[PDB]
Amino acid sequence: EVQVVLILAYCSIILLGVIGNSLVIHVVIKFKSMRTVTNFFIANLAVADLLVNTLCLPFTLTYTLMGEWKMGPVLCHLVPYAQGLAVQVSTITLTVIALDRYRCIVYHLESKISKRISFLIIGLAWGISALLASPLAIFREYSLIEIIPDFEIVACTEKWPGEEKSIYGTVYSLSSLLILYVLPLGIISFSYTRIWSKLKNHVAKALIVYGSTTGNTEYTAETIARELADAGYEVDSRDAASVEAGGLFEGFDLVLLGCSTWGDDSIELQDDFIPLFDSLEETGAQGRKVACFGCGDSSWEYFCGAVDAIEEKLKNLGAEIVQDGLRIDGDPRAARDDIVGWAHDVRGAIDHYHQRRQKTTKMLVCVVVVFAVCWLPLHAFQLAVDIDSQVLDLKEYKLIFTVFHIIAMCSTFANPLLYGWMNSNYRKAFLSAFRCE
Ligand SMILES: CCN(CC)C(=O)[C@H](c1ccccc1)N1CCN(c2ccc(NC(=O)c3ccccc3-c3cccnc3)cc2F)CC1
Ligand SMILES: Cc1cc2nc3c(=O)[nH]c(=O)nc-3n(C[C@H](O)[C@H](O)[C@H](O)COP(=O)(O)O)c2cc1C
Repeated sequence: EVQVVLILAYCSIILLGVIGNSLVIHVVIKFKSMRTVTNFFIANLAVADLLVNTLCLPFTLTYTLMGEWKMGPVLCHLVPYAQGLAVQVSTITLTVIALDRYRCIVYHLESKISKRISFLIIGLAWGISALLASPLAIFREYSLIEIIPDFEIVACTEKWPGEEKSIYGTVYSLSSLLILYVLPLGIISFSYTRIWSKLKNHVAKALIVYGSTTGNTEYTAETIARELADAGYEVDSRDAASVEAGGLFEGFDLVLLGCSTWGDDSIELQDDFIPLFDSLEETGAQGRKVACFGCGDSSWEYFCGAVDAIEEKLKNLGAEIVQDGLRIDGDPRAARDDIVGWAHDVRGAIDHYHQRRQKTTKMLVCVVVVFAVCWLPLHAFQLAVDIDSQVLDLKEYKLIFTVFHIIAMCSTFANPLLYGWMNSNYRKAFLSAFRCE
């Protein structure tokens, strides 16, 4: 029985996709751990596929099983619009995800796009796509057709301006297939192809900038630097005395800033570091992974105060602090163990940002591949049987377009499963919501 095999094919999508896509909206909101720019697009994808599992797929089912459109004529226009609207916001949202990642990976940053521009791009996407899919809403027609003398039956189909003029309906079905399926899958493919080699054959680059008056922080910096070199980093030591602040951090995966503490009844930085601190906003620090060390003397009121001062400025500038600062007491040669320890801890933290990157990059690639393969049938169809215009095999054809349409609807419910399976901070977040309910 074909009607029942499509009964549960369409609703398990509805159910797998409402619960699935409701968890993604929820956890990105309830957990500040999860509020990132990438997850806001991921929740935007989720909100696009929720609009399809609850609005479209429910009324689609009943128009397929019964065969008669039993809802209003307003919905006959709106459900095809709400369906086209979703695939465009999805395609725009995935294309933004791929480019943003590519940009963070060349600038060696943890954010390029701000959390407040990301809301503005999410707006344009719904705005630009609500305009691009309005032909889907206007060129629908509500009227009667009787297959045989069944006394009530009404269908819902597309009607393009001419009585036999097919051209408006194909260029739309060719430009949109072009500008919104092979163009954005072209861009996405290009980005992840570059990103992938990048992530595979990169060497980490470290900048060490210290300020040192009698050589203690300088000795500490040489000691850090010998462990990061032994760890496969390409290390770059610069005395603060010899640099200028503009663009100083650009290109580096890791910046360590070392400074000794000075001053009289107040904290002062080491003297060569003052100009770098006064100009720290021109260095490229937002999104940059940093850490801080310094030499001090626990006799003083604020032991290694300069570290705190720098850590707070870097934090104000929106930099991503990666360890708590290292504060050496006395002669750093007598503290070599504490220093080499610290350096090993910084290295491990960088390995986790790098690993978190690879893991999330490969989940994002699975999402697009499961998107493009699932839309491949329907669009193959759409391209073929919109240059042909001869398909009266509708005992097969209508089934061909539905079973093709069911595949594409799997791109809705699939996304929460990939997150839970292939991303451990999602896995834990879903199970941390099903544990407070
Ligand atoms: C499934 C039930 N059935 C019959 C089996 C439907 O027809 C169901 C429907 C349900 C209830 C009432 C009326 C219609 N219809 C199912 C198809 N759909 C629809 C319409 C448009 C899009 N955008 C694209 O594909 C698309 C995506 C990216 C790039 C280009 C295109 C593109 C668009 C237009 C022409 N070229 C290419 C997707 C859609 F899914 C609207 C409702
Ligand atoms: C005048 C003066 C003020 C100092 N103030 C502090 C301080 O406030 N907090 C602190 O932890 N160490 C303080 N120190 C100790 C120095 O930070 C320490 O001697 C350090 O080793 C100098 O580092 P450097 O040789 O790399 O420049 C002060 C030292 C001097 C001479």
